[PDB]
Amino acid sequence: TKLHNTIFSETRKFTRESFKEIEHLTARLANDRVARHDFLFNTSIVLISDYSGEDSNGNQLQATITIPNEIINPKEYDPSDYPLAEDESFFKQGHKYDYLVTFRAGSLTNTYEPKTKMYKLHAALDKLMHVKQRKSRFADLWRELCAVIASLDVWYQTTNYPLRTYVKLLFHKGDEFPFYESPSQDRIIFNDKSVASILPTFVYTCCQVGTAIMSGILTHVESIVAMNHFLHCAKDSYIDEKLKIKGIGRSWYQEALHNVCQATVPVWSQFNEVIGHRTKSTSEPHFVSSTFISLRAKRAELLYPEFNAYINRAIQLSKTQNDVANYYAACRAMTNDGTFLATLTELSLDAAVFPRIEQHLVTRPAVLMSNTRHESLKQKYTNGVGSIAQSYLSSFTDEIAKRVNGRHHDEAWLNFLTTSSPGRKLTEIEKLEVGGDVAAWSNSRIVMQAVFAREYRTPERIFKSLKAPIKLVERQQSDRRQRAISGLDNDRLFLSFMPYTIGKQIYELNDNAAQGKQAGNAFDIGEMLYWTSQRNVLLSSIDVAGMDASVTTNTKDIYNTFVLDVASKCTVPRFGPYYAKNMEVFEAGNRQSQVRYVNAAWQACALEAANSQTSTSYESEIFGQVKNAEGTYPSGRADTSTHHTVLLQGLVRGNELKRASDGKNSCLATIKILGDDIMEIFQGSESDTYDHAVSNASILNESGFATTAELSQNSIVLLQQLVVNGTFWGFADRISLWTREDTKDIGRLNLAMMELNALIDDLVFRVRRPEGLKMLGFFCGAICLRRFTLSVDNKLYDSTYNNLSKYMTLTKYDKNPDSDSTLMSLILPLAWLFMPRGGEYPAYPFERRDGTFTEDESMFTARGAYKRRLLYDVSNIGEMIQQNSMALDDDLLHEYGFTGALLLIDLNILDLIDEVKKEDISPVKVSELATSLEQLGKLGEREKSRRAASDLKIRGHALSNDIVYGYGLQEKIQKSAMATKETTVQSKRVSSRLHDVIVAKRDYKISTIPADALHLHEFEVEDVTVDLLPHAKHTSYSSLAYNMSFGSDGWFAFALLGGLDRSANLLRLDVASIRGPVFKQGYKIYKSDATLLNDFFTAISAGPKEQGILLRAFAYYSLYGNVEYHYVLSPRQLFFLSDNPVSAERLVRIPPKYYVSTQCRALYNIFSYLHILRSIANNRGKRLKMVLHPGLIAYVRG
Amino acid sequence: VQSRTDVFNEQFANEALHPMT
Amino acid sequence: FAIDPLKHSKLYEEYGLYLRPHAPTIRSIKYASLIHSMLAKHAARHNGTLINPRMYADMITLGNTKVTDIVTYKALTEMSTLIESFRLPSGLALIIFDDEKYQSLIPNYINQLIAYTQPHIIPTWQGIADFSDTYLRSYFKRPFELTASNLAAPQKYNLSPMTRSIFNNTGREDAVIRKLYGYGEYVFIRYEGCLITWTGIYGEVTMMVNLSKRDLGLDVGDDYLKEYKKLLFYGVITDAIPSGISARSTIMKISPHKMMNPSGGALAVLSKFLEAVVSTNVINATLVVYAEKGAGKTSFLSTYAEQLSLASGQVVGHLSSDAYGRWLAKNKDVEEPSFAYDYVLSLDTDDNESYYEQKASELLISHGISEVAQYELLSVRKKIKMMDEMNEVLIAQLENADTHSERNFYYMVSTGKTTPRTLIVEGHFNAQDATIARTDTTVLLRTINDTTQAMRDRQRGGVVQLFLRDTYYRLLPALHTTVYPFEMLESIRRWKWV
Amino acid sequence: PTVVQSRTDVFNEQFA
RNA sequence: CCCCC
RNA sequence: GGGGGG
Ligand SMILES: Nc1nc2c(ncn2[C@@H]2O[C@H](COP(=O)(O)OP(=O)(O)OP(=O)(O)O)[C@@H](O)[C@H]2O)c(=O)[nH]1
Ligand SMILES: Nc1nc2c(ncn2[C@@H]2O[C@H](COP(=O)(O)OP(=O)(O)OP(=O)(O)O)[C@@H](O)[C@H]2O)c(=O)[nH]1
Ligand SMILES: Nc1ccn([C@@H]2O[C@H](COP(=O)(O)OP(=O)(O)OP(=O)(O)O)[C@@H](O)[C@H]2O)c(=O)n1
Repeated sequence: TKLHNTIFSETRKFTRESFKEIEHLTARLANDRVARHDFLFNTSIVLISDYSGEDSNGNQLQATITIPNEIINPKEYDPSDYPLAEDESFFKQGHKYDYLVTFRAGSLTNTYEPKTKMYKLHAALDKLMHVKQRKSRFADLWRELCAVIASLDVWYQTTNYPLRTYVKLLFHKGDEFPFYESPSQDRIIFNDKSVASILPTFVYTCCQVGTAIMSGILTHVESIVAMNHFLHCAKDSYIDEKLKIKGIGRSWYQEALHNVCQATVPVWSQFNEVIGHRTKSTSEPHFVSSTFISLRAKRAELLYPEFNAYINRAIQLSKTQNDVANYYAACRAMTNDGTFLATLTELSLDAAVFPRIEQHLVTRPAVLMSNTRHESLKQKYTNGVGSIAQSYLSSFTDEIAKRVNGRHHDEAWLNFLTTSSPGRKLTEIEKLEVGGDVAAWSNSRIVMQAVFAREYRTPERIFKSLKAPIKLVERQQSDRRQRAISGLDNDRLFLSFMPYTIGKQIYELNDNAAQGKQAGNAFDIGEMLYWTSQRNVLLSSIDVAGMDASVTTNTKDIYNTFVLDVASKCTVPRFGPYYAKNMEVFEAGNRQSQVRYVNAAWQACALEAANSQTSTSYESEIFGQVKNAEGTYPSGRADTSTHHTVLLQGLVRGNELKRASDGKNSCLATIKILGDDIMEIFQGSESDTYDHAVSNASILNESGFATTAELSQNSIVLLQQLVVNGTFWGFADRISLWTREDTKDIGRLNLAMMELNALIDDLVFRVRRPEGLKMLGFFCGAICLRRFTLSVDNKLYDSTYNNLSKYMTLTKYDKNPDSDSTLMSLILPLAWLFMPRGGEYPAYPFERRDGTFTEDESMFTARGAYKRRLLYDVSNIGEMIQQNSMALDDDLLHEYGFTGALLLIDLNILDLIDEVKKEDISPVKVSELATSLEQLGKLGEREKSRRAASDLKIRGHALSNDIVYGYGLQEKIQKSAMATKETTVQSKRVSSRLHDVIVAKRDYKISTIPADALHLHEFEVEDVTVDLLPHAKHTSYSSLAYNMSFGSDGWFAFALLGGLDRSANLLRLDVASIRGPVFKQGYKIYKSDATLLNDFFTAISAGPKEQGILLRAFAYYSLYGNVEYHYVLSPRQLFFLSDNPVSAERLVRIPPKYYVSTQCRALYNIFSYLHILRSIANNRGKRLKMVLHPGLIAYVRG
Repeated sequence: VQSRTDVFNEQFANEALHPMT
Repeated sequence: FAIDPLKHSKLYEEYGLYLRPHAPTIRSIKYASLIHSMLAKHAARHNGTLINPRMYADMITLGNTKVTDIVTYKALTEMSTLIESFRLPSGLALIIFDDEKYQSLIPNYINQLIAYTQPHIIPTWQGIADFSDTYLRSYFKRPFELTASNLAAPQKYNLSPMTRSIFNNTGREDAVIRKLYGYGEYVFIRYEGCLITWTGIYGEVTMMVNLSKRDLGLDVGDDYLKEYKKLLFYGVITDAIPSGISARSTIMKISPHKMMNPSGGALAVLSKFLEAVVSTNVINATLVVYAEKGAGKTSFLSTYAEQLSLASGQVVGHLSSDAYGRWLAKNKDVEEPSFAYDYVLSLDTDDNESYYEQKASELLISHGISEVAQYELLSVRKKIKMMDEMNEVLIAQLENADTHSERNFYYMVSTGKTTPRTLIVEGHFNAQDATIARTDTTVLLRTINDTTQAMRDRQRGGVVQLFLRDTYYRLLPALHTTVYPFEMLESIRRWKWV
Repeated sequence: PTVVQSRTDVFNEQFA
């Protein structure tokens, strides 16, 4: 009492006292809300008005908290803020507010009678502020605020910091919280009606702003400038102002980097190795400088007057490139709260998906040949932008035909539907339907393809699809307008599948695809670091607006003319449901019809382009069924942006030949497109590259896209992941720790806690101070998730608490006579966060019996089975070897509660919930097999692969689970997660033995295995310092990432191990190429029993190209060998540092005598490379000499 | 006197393949 | 065959191919009737499908297979004992007609076999298979034609009721020919449509009409303008566009012919509109129809609006494609024009000039071309250079939503208080999809016209009309479902009401 | 010495 | 489960 | 709703 005065707050170490003390405090926060309100609104807190300190770069700032009067005094709700059309078929055309208006909650009511136009609208706004606002990654939103504010108390050891007064000023009204969310109704509920309607979203704003303070992007002073900017945006519409201002306040850095003038940056080479630093000027080209003038008058208006002076402060003071990226990262968290944006679906539907024509119209191709309906068949452009793209793409048409013939498309279409189910196909229309339990699988793709089987080959199947409106789904994303996506029916999607298969064939023929492949390491952006380092370059990252609304009906035909010529040469008889037959056909210049042979796909490509209706219907609770106007790009029939990627690269490379006829040699290097995002690289003189740069800006305007052309000499953007002079800059705000779209909140823990590790490791190089994230996400795991919501039966409810109370405390509800179930809430010790297949969260130093603390883990520590080593390290491995004992030291582990941490892990709670559902919910037998036995009849017969799969099992070795044979998959396709139904009484019916193992627990022990001796290696610091590799000399100033600033431990880790391998990352990318876990499960075959690898091919049914990748992927991979002692390092968790453990062998020494004669020399490097990453905090230039446990070597030879 | 060719669609197709200057 | 002649010959009655009275031929087709009872029996076993369609195609079509777990192979051995009894010299052949109407009635189980076979495809002409084919010549009577000079006794041309069926092209009533010359021992094929050839500009032209010759008053030598309103609804030109059709074309030959089955896809998009008309879950049903200018679409949709008005009983609105074009010419200067529905219908009259025709007249005078001959004389490059300037006057109205802008025009009209619940809107090119709104239904409409000849026929607008046609045709690829006018009238009869 | 200071000192000596 | 259109 | 990668 309280968290800023704890012994853990001052030493930042666990002990037998402070760790048992910090458990009592955080468990008290998550358990009872009355303690939470006293924590957040405590009287001892002092209010702050004027404040002063240092900014992000050490310059002194003075800011003052200012809360606008319009939140303390919300205006009464105004009916005119959401006008309607006179017919009241929809919202009025022009309208200001797509999102919430700020108003007092008690001013919104509906006196109108039910089933009236105005009654349904007020019911929608009541559905708005009370439903859409709550989006929380964990538990209640108040517990999420506690974990952030609790982290700020422990980190600064002070109750007095500016961010707290924003909480005490806004949310302190009455004795209780202004509002609480009830999980039962999935609604926020207001206890005080005078509160402003927008306030609940601001709890997510402080949770984001409090993350940046722990992160080190924002300091206490810059936090004040940020919070006022959001409260200024709360009038009059909190999200409309953010979406309007966000473009201007992030773009200023161009002019500020112009004033830095000279700067020294590392120069990357082609191979992703740093070859040196270079002193380059950062002056922008003259035409870039003239665009600064238009921004200044615009930044003086829309921006907040105090936040505007902050950017004027940045353009002045900063003198080095590191200072600019620090001011830029600071502006990033002031312009975005990181929350998912949300509205009523039809309010945002207007401007998001409504088609819009801009600049010139697109004109038709000439029709060389036509169907008897006068549908197009093959066509060509006389002139226009469509002729420009065809001058390029026409040379690829013939080669694609040789590859389309090889694929057996019916085998592909059945495999294409398997990759993503359920597809939310329209539900069963009428009686019976037979059925009858297929309605339980009614929302699926493969199930709907199986039910409609005889229907597959009928041509009539396609015309039945044309009567079905295309339902509109909305997928929200951070800091962006709400997106309108279009789901499609099986046959409706099937019409576009043939054009898609031609569309992805081009990727092998070019380097123009940014979507080609991605590894997730620094090699992903690796080419960008090369071009940013070069002399005489004009970089250009052209984002394109719209693309959903920017493709008019006539624009799509540019892509059709490419597919129609490819489908013309392709010979693919009986694609189904179609024939390779003759046809009566009209030609240009001939009077009467001619007789031309036609293959199957050329019909299916023609029929799809002939009928096109992109209108997306949506059924709403207000206006009935609303239908968006035609002219959208559906996003997406079959697949996209494979439509856009062939469309953009043909518009760009074809412009190069358009300049060839004009006689101007076209300076250019390489060009990546995802799409729709484009990126270009122009090398040449400053005058010539601008002339070619203007042409690419104009040709896209001529084809109907409007874009914001960006040009710079020293910076570039791609995938919203930008690079400057070979210096990666992260985006902190894009990761939203505290919100999610699904509102999927459930008490299952390995689902949530292991997911949180994916986020904290994705913030490793997007943050300046990683050490603060560890204290942040610990308290998030120490508070937001300490309870378990399992439903108990009234019979067994009294038997459980009689034993488990000895270790882990839990909640005891009085038995309820009314209903059968009596709930329990299972609190867990903090120790569960650190155990294997627990949280696996990085740990603070512990206290041994000797008093020496264990090593302080960093963000780079691997997870998986390696986390179990922390158990032995508490027992002092250096003492364990001198006594030659493998004893586990169970007594000390009972103190911290590891003994109880493993009791929850022995329940296998997430494994029983799956097994209990598989019994009854899936009938299998005749119900499921009849569809799988039928579904096999469409595939090119046959996959008997289970006979080729179990051939690997006996004997043979076990393999698991699904790499092939998806006719066991439709069983899994019914998850029945919502809800758990009545089967939970049978889920705990098998747990009657699991409370019979707690009476059988008696004195509990932690199990050990003979394979567990591997943990007993521990290193002892030596004396001689390590000579350092040259990369540190180049990166020592103007550092390439926020946490790699000079002298920071994240920089020093790259200095010791070095960068990622060349051939290793290109090769490991290929095992993920076939996938679109198979690598490791099949790798034990390559090491122990190699002859099973050949049948490993035919059990997966991999092709000859896929067979040679897995053989070639074991070549450069086996240099660091197999894991008998496995570890998990995410490629996102690393980024620049070397992945191959061999790199760490240089900085550690081993005695020769420890090696086995011809075996396992390469295993000690995993013992070393995994250890240096675990503790870079205490590492300071020391060569290491490992010692081995005497019983470890006896195990290795056995 | 008139020809199938003077029609705009016909003229355009042609323009499709002996494109003149 | 695919479809089985013996269980239901009424489908082949439509094509006019009759079974021979009852040799290898007759014994063979009775085998096919047994196989269709068998394949239908295996259908119901597994959700209406087969099991190993490539295995059935080897047995039935090739005949090289003999079959002898019992669970999976029980259906095949039952097939093998049946086919092996036939002792055929080779396997049976699968047959399919080119017509889509024949394909739409094929059973589901036959389609599963087709992909693993090489069906013999019999080409059609105008919805009618050629009778010279090897199979149709053996199983069916060969139709015999009777024309003017060809009319004679049965004795002059050796014929029997067994071998031959008689087709009557003479145009005299069939009851007379059947009763007078003794042809009552032969069965006459009947045709409910007409195939009328016309003299065109570029050359001879044919056509198909869905009405019977008695109901269409046209005879040999008749003027095209006579009974023109009937042809526009039920006619289909079957020659490549442009055709030769003119206002002064004359008939040459008229014969009875098979009726045109409506396109399966065109009925699907139109019934999607009718589903929005009946149900109360939708507030506004709105059909959009594009057509090349000069097709006479306003003449057809004036009646099609009335036919739909009799069915649902709701008041159906109508807006000609030039409704906005004339209204923009009037109110471009007035700041706050009325958008009331009947006021816009008052401006749809042909006498008023469209705004687009005014701006295009200046653009032709700017190069000084007022003559049709001077416009036809121009090279294609000279015309395309001008149409890009007409694209600039058009994007100016679609670029944004302003009070005089075209998108706000259709917004205020559709969402007006007194406007009809269902609307029918016309448009000139695909790029107007963003403006006229907001619909899930859109269709092209192909009349029987040579619109580029129809523009030369009309003498009022002259070159200004012909020039706007190509400016719209250049921006109107056929990217939407095609719909002949008779299919829309056919769409209303099939849909059930109330 | 703080760890950073030791790290910086080590860096300077090698690269003088 | 995350990153991205 | 589909595609890219752990
Ligand atoms: N009435 C009320 N309900 C709340 C409040 N806060 C959260 N709730 C939710 O409403 C339900 C019933 O309210 P309470 O009995 O007060 O729950 P509580 O005091 O928050 O206790 P816990 O549910 O264990 O957190 C609970 O399941 C909570 O999820 C609150 O302040 N008042
Ligand atoms: N004689 C003559 N009649 C004309 C002329 N222009 C229009 N018409 C009349 O237009 C009628 C044909 O109407 P439609 O074919 O529907 O022409 P529309 O109403 O403009 O419809 P769209 O061509 O699709 O725009 C004929 O009956 C003529 O009376 C002309 O220049 N000369
Ligand atoms: N889940 C989604 C959503 C839509 N699309 C693609 O997303 C594109 C639209 O991008 P969007 O972000 O909505 O527009 P912009 O903001 O302008 O995109 P950008 O800034 O990257 O240019 C469309 O081409 C569509 O193909 C997709 O493939 N994946």
